Amino acid sequence: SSDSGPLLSVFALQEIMQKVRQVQADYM
Amino acid sequence: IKTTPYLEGDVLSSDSGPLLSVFALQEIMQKVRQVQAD
Amino acid sequence: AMLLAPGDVIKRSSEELKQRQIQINLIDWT
Amino acid sequence: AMLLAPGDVIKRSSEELKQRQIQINLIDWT
Amino acid sequence: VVLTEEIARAIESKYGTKIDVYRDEVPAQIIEVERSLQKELGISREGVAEQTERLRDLRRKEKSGITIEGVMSQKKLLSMIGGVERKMAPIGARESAVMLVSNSIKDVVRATAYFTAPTGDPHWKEVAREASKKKNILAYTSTGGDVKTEFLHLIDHL
Amino acid sequence: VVLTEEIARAIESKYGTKIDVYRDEVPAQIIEVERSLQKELGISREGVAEQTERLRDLRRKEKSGITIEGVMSQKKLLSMIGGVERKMAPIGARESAVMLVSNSIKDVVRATAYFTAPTGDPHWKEVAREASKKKNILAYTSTGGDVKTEFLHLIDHL
Amino acid sequence: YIAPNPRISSITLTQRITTTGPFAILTGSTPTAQQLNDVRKIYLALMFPGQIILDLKIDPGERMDPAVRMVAGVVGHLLFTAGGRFTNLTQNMARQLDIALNDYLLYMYNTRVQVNYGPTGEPLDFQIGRNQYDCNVFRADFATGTGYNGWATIDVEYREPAPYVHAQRYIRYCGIDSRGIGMTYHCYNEMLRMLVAAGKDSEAAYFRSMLPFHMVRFARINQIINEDLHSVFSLPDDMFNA
Amino acid sequence: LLPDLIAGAHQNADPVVLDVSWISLWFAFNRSFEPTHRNEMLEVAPLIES
Amino acid sequence: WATIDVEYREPAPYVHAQRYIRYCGIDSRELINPTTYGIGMTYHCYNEMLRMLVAAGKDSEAAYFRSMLPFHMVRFARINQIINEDLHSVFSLPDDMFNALLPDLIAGAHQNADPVVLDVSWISLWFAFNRSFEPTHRNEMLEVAPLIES
Amino acid sequence: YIAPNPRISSITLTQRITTTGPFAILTGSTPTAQQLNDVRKIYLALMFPG
Repeated sequence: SSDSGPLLSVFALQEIMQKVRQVQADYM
Repeated sequence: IKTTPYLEGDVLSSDSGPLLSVFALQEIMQKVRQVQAD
Repeated sequence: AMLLAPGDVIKRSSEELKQRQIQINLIDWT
Repeated sequence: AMLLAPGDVIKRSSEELKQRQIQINLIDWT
Repeated sequence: VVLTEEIARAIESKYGTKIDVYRDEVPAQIIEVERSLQKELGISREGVAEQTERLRDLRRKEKSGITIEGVMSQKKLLSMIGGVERKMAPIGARESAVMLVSNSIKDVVRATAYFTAPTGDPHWKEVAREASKKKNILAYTSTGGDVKTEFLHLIDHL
Repeated sequence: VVLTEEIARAIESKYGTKIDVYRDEVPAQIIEVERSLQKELGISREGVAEQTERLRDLRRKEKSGITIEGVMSQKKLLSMIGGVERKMAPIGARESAVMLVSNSIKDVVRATAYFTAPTGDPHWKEVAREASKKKNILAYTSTGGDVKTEFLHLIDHL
Repeated sequence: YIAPNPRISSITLTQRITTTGPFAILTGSTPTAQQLNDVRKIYLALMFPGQIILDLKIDPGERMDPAVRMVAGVVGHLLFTAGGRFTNLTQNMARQLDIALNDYLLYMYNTRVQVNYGPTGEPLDFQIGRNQYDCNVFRADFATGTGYNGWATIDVEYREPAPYVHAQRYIRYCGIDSRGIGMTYHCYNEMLRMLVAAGKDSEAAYFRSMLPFHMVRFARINQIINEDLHSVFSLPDDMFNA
Repeated sequence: LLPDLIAGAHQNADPVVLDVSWISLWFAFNRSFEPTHRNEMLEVAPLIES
Repeated sequence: WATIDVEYREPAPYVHAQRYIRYCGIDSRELINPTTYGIGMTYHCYNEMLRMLVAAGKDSEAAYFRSMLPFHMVRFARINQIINEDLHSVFSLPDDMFNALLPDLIAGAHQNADPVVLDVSWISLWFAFNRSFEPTHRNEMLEVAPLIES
Repeated sequence: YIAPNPRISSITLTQRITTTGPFAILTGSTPTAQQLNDVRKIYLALMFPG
């Protein structure tokens, strides 16, 4: 399909925060 | 909060045992008894 | 770039358009 | 190194141990 | 058809002749290649074994009671196929530099060029005026006669 | 079975196909090798000679009154054998770093590790206790389920 | 006493023992009362740096796989602190840990790499890796403490006049303060440098993942000394320095 | 960045890793991006960062 | 063949035996594990042996030897380890006599303490290569010896 | 004294068809006490080469 800057920024930030939450799964 | 399990002979257990202060007293007293023990 | 063309010639040449894989938006005027 | 394992699981897996050519000392409790 | 894909790909390399391979469908006609044309094309020594074993399998099939005949020369094979290719045929990234051609009224803001011809559209006057109002636009016109060939030429060339 | 150990060792070195050698047992199927596959496998001239004397002895046998067929291609030979090897396979010094596993009580002085699981042994409680009395011992436990797979995996890894 | 990840001991053993090696063999073991008592002994030694020193329980009746001593030598370098202004180990124990790490760095069972030894037979007197990187630093020296958590990192400082006029010092482990996510320190970074030079990427990733547990545990211990233990019976500052 | 990665111990702001699947690589080759038109906010950005 | 087996590393504790021994080029310091070592490397003399045999066209013995190699390597690896570690003692023969052993034999007339010879049979050599020693645990009287010789 | 893995031992079963090989003389016998003493003192010489 198509893509754009704002939506893609929200996208990539969402997966970065997902990975960071996986990091803090060890953070009790 | 409970401590992580540690095996007791053949069966797992999770008891905290005696208090750390009491353990330190007994360890120091036994050590100095060994020092004097001759 | 994009282009605007009349609906009748689009309807007549739509086979060439799909053979060349171009995108089209059309409004049939009944 | 040496290992101590219960007699029942030694009896159940004695074919693998003899296939691997390991030494076993066992007491059967009848 | 020919007895192997190896020969078909080899003659694809030599000229580009797309020739099918027999897969036990019908009592059809089969071509085969002997030592002369094998030495001509330079097939590896492995494929001669495959072709000869297929030939002796057909021999066994015949003895169990389908047509097979062989080609001897390159000129005979050229007459046999009946076609000579045009060598290279490069393919570009896309068919045309124009990606989209439409008619909708909401796309006049984003459109960049327009061709005009006498048409029976209720909104052709409106879309033509709106496209002409722009400060820098690419307008083309018809001059009668055949419009389809002109538009096809323009859409290939633009 | 194949006519000679020379062909057997050649095909063993090329793939590792363990095909047996004819020793006059039964009226079975016999596989032989002709010029193309001889040139492929690169046998010395002595083995090809030997195969020839063997074939002519079989022709003499069938005139004096067992089925013999020859394979033409490597693809046909592979399909005829029905097996391809995986290479690799090195043999080590010993199977596991643990030489011995036991259950007696006399060897607790020399033992170094012990795995525990619910078992019906009259002396398991005892031996587990006197094994755990050590200051540095390697103890493992079961977590239910299939304990046999756990024990075998552990004894492979140790 | 809590594991870094709770309940991981009760999952199946085949999951936990992933592969082969000394660390893989060691993982999957479970402790008993003797090791629990020794662990709380270690923690008490950590809680009292200026009064408690440690040494090994060596007996002629020992017999076990060398991997346990090997891992102990590997991990005591990060766990204990030496040099700087206070020490927690004897010279003999530091020497034994150093020779154990020498044994580990020379232990090679997956891949064979080049080795360049030094003039003497001292432990760690060699150069390793595709790039020549010196491992002789981790040899124990109480003048600065290169091989332990006193290596080029501050550990004691002063903030405000204390209510007790002989205990002005603040004792901070790994240079961090309670008043931290993802922060590292010099000794740990150089240990990871050593391990990536040795090419032991399994335990490189293992320690890289295990960092936060170490950091939070040492922060908790730091808090325990700097808050709860402030009393009249604390050692005077001059005697602690001397 | 690269010498830090080959040294194996980062001192400053580290790069970021992400997860992809096997068929994603073939899909990445067989698809291609193509810019339609420039960003709406492209021209005015210097005022924002200033 | 084409290797060195004598090295003078450091001032060893027993000054009368400051020498180091390595068979087949295997270093003693690199401790190994029998399950993973001995595969993938070969030494010099064995390399000429195998190349000579495969040139001669013998193949059963070649396969047998190239398969049996890890047993040989683990045996002489442990042999190097035990000859360098355990047998170091004050009663070890000194470096001077060790240097002089070979010239004495090539001279044919002994003047000091001569070596000792033993007789063995043919099948014993094959059994020697088919078997290997493996140290279980160290000697009981190992660590206390310096008091005895003192 | 440890014995090697018996995966190599199939060579003596191959020797049935390949009877011409003098290798291993189709060994299936347990050695005697004097042979064990011989190999023991061979390995003693290996322990003490000089």
